[PDB]
Amino acid sequence: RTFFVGGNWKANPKTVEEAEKLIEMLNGAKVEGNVEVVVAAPFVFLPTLQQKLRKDWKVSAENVFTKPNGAFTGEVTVPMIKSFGIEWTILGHSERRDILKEDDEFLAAKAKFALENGMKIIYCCGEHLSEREAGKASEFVSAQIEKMIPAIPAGKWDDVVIAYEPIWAIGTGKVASTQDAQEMCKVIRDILAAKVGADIANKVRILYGGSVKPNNCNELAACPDVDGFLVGGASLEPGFINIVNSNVHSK
Amino acid sequence: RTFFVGGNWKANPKTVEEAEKLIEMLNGAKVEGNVEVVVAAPFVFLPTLQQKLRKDWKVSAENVFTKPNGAFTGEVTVPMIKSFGIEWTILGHSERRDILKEDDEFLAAKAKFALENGMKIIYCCGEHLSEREAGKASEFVSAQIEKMIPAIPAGKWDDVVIAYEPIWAIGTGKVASTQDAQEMCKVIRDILAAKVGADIANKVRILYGGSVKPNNCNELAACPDVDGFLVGGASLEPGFINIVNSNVHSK
Ligand code: NA
Ligand code: NA
Ligand code: NA
Ligand code: NA
Repeated sequence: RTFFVGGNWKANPKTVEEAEKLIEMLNGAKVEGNVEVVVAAPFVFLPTLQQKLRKDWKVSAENVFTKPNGAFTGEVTVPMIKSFGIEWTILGHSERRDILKEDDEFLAAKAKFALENGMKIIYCCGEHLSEREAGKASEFVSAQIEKMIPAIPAGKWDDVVIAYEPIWAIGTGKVASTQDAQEMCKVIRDILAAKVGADIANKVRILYGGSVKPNNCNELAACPDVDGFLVGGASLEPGFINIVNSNVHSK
Repeated sequence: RTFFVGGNWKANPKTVEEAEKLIEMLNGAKVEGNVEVVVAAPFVFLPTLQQKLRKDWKVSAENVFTKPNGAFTGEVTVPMIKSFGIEWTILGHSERRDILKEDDEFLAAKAKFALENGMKIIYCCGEHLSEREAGKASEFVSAQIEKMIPAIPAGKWDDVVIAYEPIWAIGTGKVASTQDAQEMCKVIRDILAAKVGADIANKVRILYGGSVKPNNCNELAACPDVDGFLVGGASLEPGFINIVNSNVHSK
């Protein structure tokens, strides 16, 4: 499976000038090994990112709606994104599930519509503190993946990437170890194998989407079931390149 | 009060090519009388709208978040919008209150942050079918406006426009008359007068945000307390210009 690194800028930077500076930085980075790099940015910066970003990397939206267009004030749709030539979106990020109240049925509908319309998706999942403390992480995560599975059309698993977020380690006072990341990526892979078969499970990139930095990316990349990263704050910094280049430690 | 017409494209059109065609159409329209025109479009089309739209009109976002930037995947913020030179946003549209579950506290926080950061806002309100049928429209609408009022900083009411949406007449099987529009715009004006004083109430543009078309804009514009429109589907059509030009019938 080709190592995969997505840079999620989240709601940053504040200005188009800063977005442009950051893109110029990314454009000059020397990538080593073999890695698929995707960069996700706020909607209003997507046109400039699409125009200016190095052509060997791909741009991603950070969310889309469930419909092609219509009476959905404030929402951006798959056709709009594709009209710029953008091929990816993130879906189901913990911040949207939590702050913006997106539920599993909404997210399944987005995955279905996105894929049926030629998009590739980075679909996020992961359990909260109480399920982690109860030792019920795999059950929680399995229920999420099981909502996702029926949305994937036949022949589209090549267009699906899954990101595991250890939400239990985000603003909770607990930290995730390298072994935690490996264990949950493997839990997801096994759920896929059981539910949709080994051939799909062996192809789907599963990413670690907890805290990824230059000081922990090499050890994380080396975990056998970690196929890359959905990077948060380091996406905005020169250390993003170290994370991209961690692929040489994954086999 | 200067007549005010906002064109809310909502989640339309599907493609940047269509957005550009529509802007070329708007650019050649002959406006009559005196009217302030604002055009709101999906986030990904805002840069091209800002670059290409006639300079005597202003661009608007259809929503913004409550914060300047941060861990809010999918969200667009006031600084991002302003970095393009965009001066307006819509807030609290019925579609966002309903479909995207935005509550009055979220919306008050957005109004406060937006105005404290130099934005102008079109703040939407309006009652649903049951409150309309119960004859409790003014109570419902007053509660909304009362949540809004504390968010407005001193000296910023010149940067506030309020749009009344008859949600009870949207997908319910009931239609709004011209007298309904007038009555609710007046209810809002009186709430302002009582709560923040006559000088503010006499300055604030209150718009009708129900169904506005070339066949009903002139009669609506003539209502004394209707100061313009937040236009839905006709924003995407040549009839938008008829609606802009209805200002000559308002006194
Ligand atoms: Na395929
Ligand atoms: Na690995
Ligand atoms: Na002022
Ligand atoms: Na009038």
